[PDB]
Amino acid sequence: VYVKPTLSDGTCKEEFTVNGDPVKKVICTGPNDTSPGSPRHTVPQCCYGFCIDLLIKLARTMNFTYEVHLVADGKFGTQERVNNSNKKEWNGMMGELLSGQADMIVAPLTINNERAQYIEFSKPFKYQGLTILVKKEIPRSTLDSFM
Amino acid sequence: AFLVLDRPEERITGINDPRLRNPSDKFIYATVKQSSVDIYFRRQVELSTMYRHMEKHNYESAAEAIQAVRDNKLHAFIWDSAVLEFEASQKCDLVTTGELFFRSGFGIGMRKDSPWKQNVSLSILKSHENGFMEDLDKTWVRYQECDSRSNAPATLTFENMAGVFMLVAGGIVAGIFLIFIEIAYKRHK
Amino acid sequence: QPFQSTLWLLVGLSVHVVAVMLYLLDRFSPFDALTLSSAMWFSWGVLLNSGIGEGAPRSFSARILGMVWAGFAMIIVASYTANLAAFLVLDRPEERITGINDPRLRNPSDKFIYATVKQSSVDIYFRRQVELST
Amino acid sequence: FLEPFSADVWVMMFVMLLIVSAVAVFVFEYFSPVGPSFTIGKAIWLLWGLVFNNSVPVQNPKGTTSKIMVSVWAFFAVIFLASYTANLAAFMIQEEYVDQVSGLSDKKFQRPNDFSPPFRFGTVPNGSTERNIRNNYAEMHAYMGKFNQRGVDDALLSLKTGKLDAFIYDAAVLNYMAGRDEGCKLVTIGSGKVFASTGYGIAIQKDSGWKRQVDLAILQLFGDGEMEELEALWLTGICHNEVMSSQLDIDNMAGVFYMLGAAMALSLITFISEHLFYWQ
Amino acid sequence: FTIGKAIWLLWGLVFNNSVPVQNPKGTTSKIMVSVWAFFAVIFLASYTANL
Ligand SMILES: CCCCCCCC/C=C\CCCCCCCC(=O)O[C@@H](COC(=O)CCCCCCCCCCCCCCC)COP(=O)([O-])OCC[N+](C)(C)C
Ligand SMILES: CCCCCCCC/C=C\CCCCCCCC(=O)O[C@@H](COC(=O)CCCCCCCCCCCCCCC)COP(=O)([O-])OCC[N+](C)(C)C
Ligand SMILES: CC(=O)[C@H]1CC[C@H]2[C@@H]3CC=C4C[C@@H](OS(=O)(=O)O)CC[C@]4(C)[C@H]3CC[C@]12C
Ligand SMILES: CC(=O)[C@H]1CC[C@H]2[C@@H]3CC=C4C[C@@H](OS(=O)(=O)O)CC[C@]4(C)[C@H]3CC[C@]12C
Repeated sequence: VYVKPTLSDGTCKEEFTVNGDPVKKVICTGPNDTSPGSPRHTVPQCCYGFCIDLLIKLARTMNFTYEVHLVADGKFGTQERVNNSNKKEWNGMMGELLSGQADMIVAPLTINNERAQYIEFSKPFKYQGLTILVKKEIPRSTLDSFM
Repeated sequence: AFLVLDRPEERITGINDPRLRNPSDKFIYATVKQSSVDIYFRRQVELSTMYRHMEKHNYESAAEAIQAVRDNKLHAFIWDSAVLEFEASQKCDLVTTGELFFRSGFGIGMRKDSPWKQNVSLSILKSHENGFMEDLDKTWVRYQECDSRSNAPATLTFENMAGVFMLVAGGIVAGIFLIFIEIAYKRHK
Repeated sequence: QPFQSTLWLLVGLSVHVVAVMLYLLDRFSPFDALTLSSAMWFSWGVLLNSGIGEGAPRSFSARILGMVWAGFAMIIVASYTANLAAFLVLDRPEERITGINDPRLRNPSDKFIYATVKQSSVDIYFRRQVELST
Repeated sequence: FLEPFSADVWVMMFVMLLIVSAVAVFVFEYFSPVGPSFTIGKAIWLLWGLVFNNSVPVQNPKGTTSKIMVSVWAFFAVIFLASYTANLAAFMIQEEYVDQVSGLSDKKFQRPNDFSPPFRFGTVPNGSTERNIRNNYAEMHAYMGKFNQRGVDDALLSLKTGKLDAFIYDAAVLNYMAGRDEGCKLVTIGSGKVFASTGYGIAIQKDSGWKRQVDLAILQLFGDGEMEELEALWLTGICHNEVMSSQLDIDNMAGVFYMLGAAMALSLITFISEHLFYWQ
Repeated sequence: FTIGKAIWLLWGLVFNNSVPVQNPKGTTSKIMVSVWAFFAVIFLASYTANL
């Protein structure tokens, strides 16, 4: 899911793939660039990518429309204590499904036991797992001198 | 022997490595706050030692953590393979190293009622057999245009080889005084 | 071993091409001179690093070949030892290690044989183990 | 042979020849007594010979300060050659290997008739792989009928005999066979290229209340890592963990022969060019 | 060309030929020295390689 700022007129910037096919984009209505707490504003944006391209295909094959909006929290979702309210609730993407603000989650949500107990998942569209990201080691000799 | 054994370690490698098992200050590893990775490490029994290390270093989003590694303030970001393998293909400063674990894929999540539940999963399965996700894999994930790794046999640059060159330049400078001495010695005797 | 049998032929066949060409470049050049016999001693002596051959190319065009041929002859000799060292470094046989956790021979095959003593503690251990049934 | 000694080193040493030779010829030899004329060309041929495994006939200088400069250079030539073979030895010790085939996207599978000698490949029928091939590539499906096998074991050996060079089946089975193959010969293509990616699964009766509990029970094993040990115990491999001494052939050493061939061209060019000089 | 000059000449060859030596004049003697120079190249190559 690539998020990019909308143009001045409010439309989606038109960019073409290398092969010449056009990039499909949808208008997101996520929060500001930094956070919506102090700058309480949800600027519209342009969204495109693998999940959105898959979402557009789902709509055509199931005959429905959509309103894509980013996550207010910016987090995928976990169960949290939060002693201030003394209640277990989900935060973010997982918390927007159950609260009714979202009918669907078209995003990289992994299928968890904790998540699958409350919400249901489709069959995976991307089989994956957990790895490590480390910096490439640029070769460079430690030979100080010929001696 | 020096050049063959000039290797800068081997790599950080996967969770099985003991460096990640114990929390050390020089080695920093982290994930994104409030994700599936946090639940996995929290629910694990033998990884309670690693979770405490992560809890004091976790990042707000995967965009920052990848950028943090590029700034060398981080050395290991434990995240979904599909995202991390994209950075390795797009950025030649980050190499993906490690073996997969917690192999659970990405699904479209809906509520329990979900009148679209049956039809959504079938269209995901159908697109898998139609090659539709293979097309979307190519246009969004499989870009390459960057090598993965090598055996790191560093070539000898000028800075490594400047010792002899500065010696030869000394021989010319020291030869300036010797030509004066050689003429004088013949004149002297 | 470091060179394929045909690579020896090309190395030994280029000595004659350079030697003949050194002869035809020294003479025919507008400019003692390099005779055909002495041009063969130059090309071989450079390759084999022997002092045989008191003659060297005299023309500008011939000496360029002698300078490259000298560089070619060093790379061939350098790449022999560098390949010999590679062969000598990693012609190391592998012996069984890491105990029974070794996966290379966790699956049985007839090339190697495991054995213990009949009716001992080792027999009870393997018989009473779940993963150690194969 | 081009791998050690980045081109900044080689180019810089050439500069050192011309600086050293010009100083020796025009400063250390003219000014010194005892000075069979030692020219700039005779100096270049001498320093160059020293660097490249001193073997050419050379004409040494006569002054004591030119010999010192030359003997200083000979020390540089010793280190230069020493650190060339040493770094060359490191490259040959640390080397890897590459593959040949590309994958299923090649036209060999799609078009086996109007192409190279017939690529023979086939799959065990009455399964899910046959359905995907039948529905997606009808042309390939008919061509695969003659090569259909009766089991995994039959098809695995036919690759070794040269009967087949491509077998199409499940990834979780095929990659397990190549993981336990004796001798480490059957190697997949793409290092795990998987097409029409799907999964396994317990087929439960439709509209059963056990599916919800079975699904979570499966995801329990993922959560607590029971599937990591099950994969290690049951799906282990011998050659899944992983340098060899290969001779140098013309293919590996054609680079050095191209340079010798080009030197022949450069010498011939200077031959006609120097002819044009004196002729004019 | 004596036996002493020959031993000094061949000893220099196997040991990174660097000493002033007196070469023979006969063609066959040159061929043998050039054959021995080949042995000296392999001998030193396989010494540093094994070292
Ligand atoms: C780095 C330091 C400096 C380098 C210096 C380099 C100097 C290099 C200079 C000259 C070298 C000339 C050729 C030497 C190698 C030939 C190998 C060969 O042909 O093998 C063949 C077999 O191979 C074998 O059976 C194994 C190797 C046999 C070696 C033969 C030794 C005698 C070669 C001569 C001794 C000296 C004679 C006088 C030389 C003036 C392969 O080719 P083939 O024959 O087509 O194979 C099929 C056989 N058939 C045709 C019968 C069906
Ligand atoms: C059955 C054999 C068993 C024994 C074989 C033993 C092996 C080979 C042994 C000996 C063979 C020697 C080759 C020449 C033979 C022809 C004779 C001749 O006239 O030569 C001519 C050309 O020859 C040379 O100039 C050769 C000089 C180098 C000799 C080969 C060294 C490489 C050794 C092996 C490296 C490869 C190894 C690769 C793997 C094996 C003489 O030179 P010229 O300039 O014409 O002389 C003019 C006369 N003048 C000086 C008075 C003016
Ligand atoms: C006698 C000769 O004339 C030879 C002998 C050794 C040769 C050199 C070997 C390695 C290299 C590195 C290579 O760097 S590269 O980045 O372009 O790959 C560029 C070419 C260069 C400088 C050769 C130039 C020609 C030589 C000096
Ligand atoms: C003065 C000369 O005659 C030398 C000086 C530098 C030399 C070049 C150095 C590097 C290479 C790369 C190599 O690439 S390869 O993929 O074919 O191996 C092919 C040969 C080539 C072009 C050399 C040709 C000969 C030279 C021009």
